[PDB]
Amino acid sequence: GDKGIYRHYMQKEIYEQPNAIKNTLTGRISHGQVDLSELGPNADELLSKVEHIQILACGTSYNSGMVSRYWFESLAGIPCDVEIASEFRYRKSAVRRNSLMITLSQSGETADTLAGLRLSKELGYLGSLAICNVPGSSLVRESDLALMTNAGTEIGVASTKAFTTQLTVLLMLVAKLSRLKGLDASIEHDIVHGLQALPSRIEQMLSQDKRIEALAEDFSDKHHALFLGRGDQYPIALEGALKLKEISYIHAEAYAAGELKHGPLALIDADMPVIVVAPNNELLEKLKSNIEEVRARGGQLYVFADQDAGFVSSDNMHIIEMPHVEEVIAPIFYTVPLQLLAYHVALIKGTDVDQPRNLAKSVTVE
Amino acid sequence: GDKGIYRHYMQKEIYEQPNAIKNTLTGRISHGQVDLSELGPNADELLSKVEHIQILACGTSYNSGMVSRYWFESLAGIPCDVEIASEFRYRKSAVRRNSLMITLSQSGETADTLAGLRLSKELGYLGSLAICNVPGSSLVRESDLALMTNAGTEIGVASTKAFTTQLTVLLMLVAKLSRLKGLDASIEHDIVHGLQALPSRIEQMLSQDKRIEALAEDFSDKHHALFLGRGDQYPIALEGALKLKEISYIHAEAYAAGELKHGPLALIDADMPVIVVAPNNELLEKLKSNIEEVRARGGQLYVFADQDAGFVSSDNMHIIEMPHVEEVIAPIFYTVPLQLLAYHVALIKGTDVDQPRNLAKSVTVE
Ligand SMILES: O=P(O)(O)OC[C@H]1O[C@H](O)[C@H](O)[C@@H](O)[C@@H]1O
Ligand SMILES: O=P(O)(O)OC[C@H]1O[C@H](O)[C@H](O)[C@@H](O)[C@@H]1O
Repeated sequence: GDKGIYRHYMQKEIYEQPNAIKNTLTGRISHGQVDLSELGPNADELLSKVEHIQILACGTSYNSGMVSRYWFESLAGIPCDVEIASEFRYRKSAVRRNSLMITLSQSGETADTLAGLRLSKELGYLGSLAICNVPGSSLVRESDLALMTNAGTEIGVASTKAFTTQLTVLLMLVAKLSRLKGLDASIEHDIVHGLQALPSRIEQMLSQDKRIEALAEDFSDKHHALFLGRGDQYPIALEGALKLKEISYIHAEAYAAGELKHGPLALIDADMPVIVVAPNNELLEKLKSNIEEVRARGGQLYVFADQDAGFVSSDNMHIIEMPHVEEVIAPIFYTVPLQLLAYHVALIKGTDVDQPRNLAKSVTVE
Repeated sequence: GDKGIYRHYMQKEIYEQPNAIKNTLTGRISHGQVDLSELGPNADELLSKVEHIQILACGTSYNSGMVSRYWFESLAGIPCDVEIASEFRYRKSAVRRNSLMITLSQSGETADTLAGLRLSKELGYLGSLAICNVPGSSLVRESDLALMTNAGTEIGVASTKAFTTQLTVLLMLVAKLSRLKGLDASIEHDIVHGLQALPSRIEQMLSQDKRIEALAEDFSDKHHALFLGRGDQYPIALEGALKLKEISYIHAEAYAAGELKHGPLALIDADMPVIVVAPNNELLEKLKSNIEEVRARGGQLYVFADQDAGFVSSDNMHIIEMPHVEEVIAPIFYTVPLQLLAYHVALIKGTDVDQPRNLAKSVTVE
């Protein structure tokens, strides 16, 4: 509700991430294990029956659900599908056996999300779980179960702490289910350690702010941007492109890194910088070769990478080294630099960061 | 292998669609019912067991698989998932019970697609079915079952007839399965009638070519484009944006129509025309209201719609009326105008239509 020393609520909300994550973790971690005994006593009975997870959401909330799909399939071994809420509500879907329905929403009032929830009641889902940041909102009220993110009020029109806290809460849910399915307890312990390290990995990332401010200068006069990512980082490229669209009004688009050659490579020139989010060596090798093909048009590659990968900048390949981080929380960590990049580009251009043109905090009407 | 009267192979391949579809239909339609007795005798046993379908593909082939997902869930009631081949092959996925693996590929040699196929062998899929246009290619050779599209050789680097014939073949597969699951035989009959009408609906669409040529003039000097679609037409918006990227080098991006307000609306101006693919009245109402919000920046909406919807152009809303078509084949029909739009924009700009910069017919190497 107040900015304090910050210039914008969105800036304040980015900087509040360490603390918002600490608050979402509070009480759910008990003895190196996840404690979701707030869902009620019957909770475990339901969760244990789940054979499929369906997530519905819109905007930035869809981006978090997409990250979580990688986590649910690889860590808890449970099949997961994520769908844009507006798409789900207008089509005839095939219901999955013992499917749990999860809705993600900062506001809990998004019309298409609520609509998908309700429709789901008539379709045979085992039950519904709402992950939301606003207590007692419609989605919270009509869902069977609810896990609040507890990030505090988010005023900026573009979501920041609500996204990182949603990813934290989904990661807790992945841990709990890996357990109920009786998977190696190592899986839950790695997640819990990663989560315990999270708040200071982010304070660690906030300290590179001046380096991101400097990079923003290179993007401030561009009209296009391409964000690339593979696996759990693909959705982070999605959120990064969305943030550049939202507050800087640059036509930034995200693409799966393996698809660069199937289309977008023909577009790359000096006016369309390419950003890659945490690639491994094998992926970097491929992308370096692709950017070489567009060197005559001035294509440049900007790479956010772990210092430990030992990558070196070249003339059209710029490594932006980042502190090493635990693999499980990497997608949450790499979001921060992309939130700050969009914020600094907006500050240079002087655009309305807290109320970007034509956008709204929650679309509560159809 | 030869152009004849055509200026480019891609033009020739677009015009060949009626005939390529006739050839893919030949022998698979017997008595108002689909005849897939080429898959072998055991075929029906397998297909009958399928409880889930997983599709893998890259580029334009992913766009067709995405259309088919709407069809499989709503018409045959079977759960379907479509994934970019490069993403599937680098992650740990949760295998689904009695999942059938389908790969889509014009060339049958795409490295990431082949890789996903092979990995799938080690993962517990009930079996594999390849939909491909090149007989005896790797994907064909290593798959359990195979349905050839029979569109003939495709030389243009960007796919046209291979896409429309893949959609035809998937629609035949949806019919066959609605039957094996014992669903109303109406479903198969509607599909078969739609398919029988298809070849001349397309010859019908090819006759509007001069109207598309005229529309291309409005796009020829633009640097961005936004393509919108809902449901089975969303993937058609994906292919339309991909074609503008591929041969005209315009930064065209596709978006689910319901997500316009969640981001991209802040970008719209005179340099970013918005195209909507076959909206219904309720969707048009919403989009008209959104474009009104960006009228001061010159946002324009171009709508490809059925003449029968009775929509009327306004100052910033241009209806491009199209002949009425059967609902089931609508996604295939609406692809044609978008292929021709990209082609005419490329002809005006004088870009290398058959060999667009930095692109290749099949990416056979990693
Ligand atoms: O997360 P929800 O409250 O459901 O809202 C979904 C989306 O709505 C609006 O578009 C906001 O500007 C976005 O930040 C948000 O992601
Ligand atoms: O369909 P495939 O042969 O698997 O190829 C997938 C993609 O590869 C290349 O990028 C072609 O230029 C595209 O037209 C095609 O969709």
